Amino acid sequence: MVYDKIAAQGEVVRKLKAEKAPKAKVTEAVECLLSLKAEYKEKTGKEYVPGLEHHH
Repeated sequence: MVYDKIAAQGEVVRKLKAEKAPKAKVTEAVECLLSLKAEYKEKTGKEYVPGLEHHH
């Protein structure tokens, strides 16, 4: 029950927006979250759910 790249940079932005960062980067990660998760879909979450994944 783990997700590499998707979590990898997923948290990167999560930390950025937490410590106050640019939206451009936060959304950038949001994408890697939706994109990477789609690549992931191994056998745990299927299109893993990181945190943002294009959160509104």
